[PDB]
Amino acid sequence: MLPGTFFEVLKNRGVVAIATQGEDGPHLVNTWNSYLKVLDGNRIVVPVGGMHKTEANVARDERVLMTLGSRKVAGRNGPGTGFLIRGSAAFRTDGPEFEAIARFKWARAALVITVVSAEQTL
Amino acid sequence: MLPGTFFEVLKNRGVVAIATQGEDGPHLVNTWNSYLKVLDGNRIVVPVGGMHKTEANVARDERVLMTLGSRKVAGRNGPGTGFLIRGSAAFRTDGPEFEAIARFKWARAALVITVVSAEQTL
Ligand SMILES: Cc1cc2nc3c(=O)[nH]c(=O)nc-3n(C[C@H](O)[C@H](O)[C@H](O)COP(=O)(O)O)c2cc1C
Ligand SMILES: Cc1cc2nc3c(=O)[nH]c(=O)nc-3n(C[C@H](O)[C@H](O)[C@H](O)COP(=O)(O)O)c2cc1C
Ligand SMILES: [Cl-]
Ligand SMILES: [Cl-]
Repeated sequence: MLPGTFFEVLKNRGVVAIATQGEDGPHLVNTWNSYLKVLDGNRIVVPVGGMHKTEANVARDERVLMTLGSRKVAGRNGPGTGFLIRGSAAFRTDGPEFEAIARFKWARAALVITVVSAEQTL
Repeated sequence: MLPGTFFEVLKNRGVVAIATQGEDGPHLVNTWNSYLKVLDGNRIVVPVGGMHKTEANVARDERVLMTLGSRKVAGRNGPGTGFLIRGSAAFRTDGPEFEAIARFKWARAALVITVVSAEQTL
């Protein structure tokens, strides 16, 4: 399951990065720390406004990488911390996963990441 | 050159993300906004402590992506903005490129990103 310090990061402001595999190289997009909705112990849901290239990539290769952190959360060896998340992604336009982020009226979909690993990298 | 909004983001707290092409898929690592040093119109330097997998990737494929942002900097549609940087990476252990981040006593190298494009994505 996702660790306690990860939830501490989610209580603080920051830029989340999401990497996917494209045809000619990686792609990299963003969301905000506060926009992530955790379901169960292994699902993270992100509201999707754009992410057209990201969605195309996920459709061909479900594997994604996600990073996030905060200067304001104590890490393993000093001030500040962050995480590398590895997981499989899918997009949903309806159902409970979309409803989890439906408060964002600009959302055309939900990006659902099923987390396989969470590594505290700082 | 890099736009003024980019420099304003650098003056604010945040997590930077750097994506490279690995053999099996993307790799994704981090630094801090305040760690970045802009050398001229199109070079950004990052202090390297770890980044061993990242360095190996860059040796195979120099192309990199970088994202950064801040809630505290104005975007197109209100508060909050960020950037996607596309460029090529090189690692240096001496010269002005290393001297630029030498204040970090833990730095084993400098990661020099030569920016091809900087897109404001919010
Ligand atoms: C700090 C930041 C937060 C962002 N938040 C979102 C978001 O929550 N959802 C979204 O779809 N795009 C968000 N964007 C824009 C995306 O990063 C991306 O540029 C856009 O969705 C287009 O994706 P694509 O290049 O895969 O087509 C954000 C950008 C930044 C810089
Ligand atoms: C918020 C944050 C800031 C980081 N800052 C640096 C940094 O400035 N330089 C560095 O080498 N690694 C930094 N790290 C660790 C790297 O992201 C990465 O995990 C480590 O360098 C190993 O890289 P590699 O997987 O390419 O071997 C930071 C991690 C986080 C979460
Ligand atoms: Cl946030
Ligand atoms: Cl910072």
